[PDB]
Amino acid sequence: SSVRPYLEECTRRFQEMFDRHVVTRPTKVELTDAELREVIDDCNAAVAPLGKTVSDERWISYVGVVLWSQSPRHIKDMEAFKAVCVLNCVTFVWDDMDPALHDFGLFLPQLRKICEKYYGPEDAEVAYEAARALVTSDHMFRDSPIKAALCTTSPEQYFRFRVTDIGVDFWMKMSYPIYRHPEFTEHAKTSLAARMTTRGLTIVNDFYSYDREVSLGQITNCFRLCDVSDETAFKEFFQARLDDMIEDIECIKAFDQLTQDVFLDLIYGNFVWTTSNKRYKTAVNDVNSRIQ
Amino acid sequence: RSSVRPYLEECTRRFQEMFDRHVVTRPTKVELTDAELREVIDDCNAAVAPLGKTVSDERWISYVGVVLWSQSPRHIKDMEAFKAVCVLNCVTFVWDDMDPALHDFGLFLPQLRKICEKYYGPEDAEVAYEAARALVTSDHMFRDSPIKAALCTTSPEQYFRFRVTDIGVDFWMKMSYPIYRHPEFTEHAKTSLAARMTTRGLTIVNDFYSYDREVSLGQITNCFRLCDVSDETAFKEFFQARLDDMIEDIECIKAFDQLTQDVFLDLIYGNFVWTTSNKRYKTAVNDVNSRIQAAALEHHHHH
Ligand SMILES: [Cl-]
Ligand SMILES: [Cl-]
Ligand SMILES: [Mg+2]
Ligand SMILES: [Mg+2]
Ligand SMILES: [Mg+2]
Ligand SMILES: [Mg+2]
Ligand SMILES: [Mg+2]
Ligand SMILES: [Mg+2]
Repeated sequence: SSVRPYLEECTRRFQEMFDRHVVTRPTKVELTDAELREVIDDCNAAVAPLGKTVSDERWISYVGVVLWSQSPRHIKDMEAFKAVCVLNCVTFVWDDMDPALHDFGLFLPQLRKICEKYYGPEDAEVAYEAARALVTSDHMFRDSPIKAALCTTSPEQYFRFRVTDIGVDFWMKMSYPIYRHPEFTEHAKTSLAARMTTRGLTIVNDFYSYDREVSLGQITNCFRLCDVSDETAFKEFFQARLDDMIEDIECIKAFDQLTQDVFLDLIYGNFVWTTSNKRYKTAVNDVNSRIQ
Repeated sequence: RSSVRPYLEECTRRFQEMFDRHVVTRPTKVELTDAELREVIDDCNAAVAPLGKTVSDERWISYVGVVLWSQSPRHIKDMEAFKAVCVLNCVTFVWDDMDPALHDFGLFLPQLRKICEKYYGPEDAEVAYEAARALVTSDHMFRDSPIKAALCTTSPEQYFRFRVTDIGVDFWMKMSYPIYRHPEFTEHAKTSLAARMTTRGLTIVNDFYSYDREVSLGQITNCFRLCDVSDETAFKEFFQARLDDMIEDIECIKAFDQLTQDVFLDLIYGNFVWTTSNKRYKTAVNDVNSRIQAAALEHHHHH
């Protein structure tokens, strides 16, 4: 199945929601040519031991989420920003890989190397533990009955799994040094930051990555909880997901001004990147194909 | 001055009937030797001494009973880690019960690190310490926060999201995995999936039995404040929805590997057994659960 017949209307509805509840639009970070090459060279070095090449185009597709979904008004540490570019991208490769290619002995040291290059010692350990936890989770839940149970039971069980699985807990734990903002740092470290933003990131990603995922047998997508071929059921389900995003956004507005800017730029930036990037244009292309 | 007292007997029976149907295996209490209990209590007293308030042996024993009842003794391998959880649980319970004027991070964080370094190896000590630091910092920073109000009053979903950290269950998991030395459990503890799976089962039970105390102290972190407890129909509807939440989580817990699900279910059910037997939840204000207060004239010369 596919959600293509709903693409135009659902995009309009997401956009209407953002226009009313978030208003401020995300802004894209411009890296210099030098900066982008440093990021790509670090990405290539980290995945090369796994034996698969990743094209410059595929790296630029992956990196766009970081470019669009941070909070430029508040950025203090551009070395931390580059780290998030690299770490996001290389864990994206692992997400797209056949688990036969997962080699922890070769990859975990590369993740440590990245963290120690860009962060102070304490932040490096926090970022590295979160990266290690994410790639371990992605690996251990391929073909797991736990994943089946959490993804097929209810939206609540599913989003609970996604706090880690989508990578948002990792994101917050590698991004707080960008801002050096004490309250944001605490919400990152308790994972309240990831929990506040999981549904807004996941409902958007799930809608636009559905066609790819169902074609690959991937079950981690909330729209598989409804019959997408039943337009009535799909619309009621979609509305319930919009309601979840709105409630989260309204509660995010209770956080301090800087933290809420970061959280909302993340959710909205992810929507802008997702709806423009080649990764989500088609189910199988040269930036999203399974790495085998 | 609202209360769930009229519902106490029926709601206890309904929780018990749920456990008898869905969990079955009863929790079992760990017996510590006298020396082990004294080691724990001595470490608890040392850790809280810098904060300046005496804690009786009776109060420590009240706090420690949750660890004695809600771990998984079939699977315990590291009793040093188990003693650490006893101590860490207890001393963070004191912090939970304290007025925030008593909260001295400069004095207390080193004592948390000392406990962790005594009982865990170097990596585990860092994980337990960071989780302890995160919890006590969260408890303090949310005492008067608009964020806590928003999350606690909006919906059950926002509320249980706050409680993953606030009830202390993420801390519990991150300090408890060394007890079991079980790879899968360790991973679920470190992603917090373990905490997320068990939050509702712990929090719904705790909230029902701690409501009367919490309302009397103006504490808003309780899901039963989302309903009008004086309206029997509204209360029973809300209570039923919370039981459904517990049952859905328990059924998905049973998809985890056998040892991990044993530990998660012993935590949820053990907490219920301790909560429904312990003096801490028998009345709203007593000498094991009273607010630990800073005296306004602590500095006065007539002391
Ligand atoms: Cl999947
Ligand atoms: Cl409270
Ligand atoms: Mg994935
Ligand atoms: Mg994927
Ligand atoms: Mg997806
Ligand atoms: Mg309390
Ligand atoms: Mg508390
Ligand atoms: Mg309570």
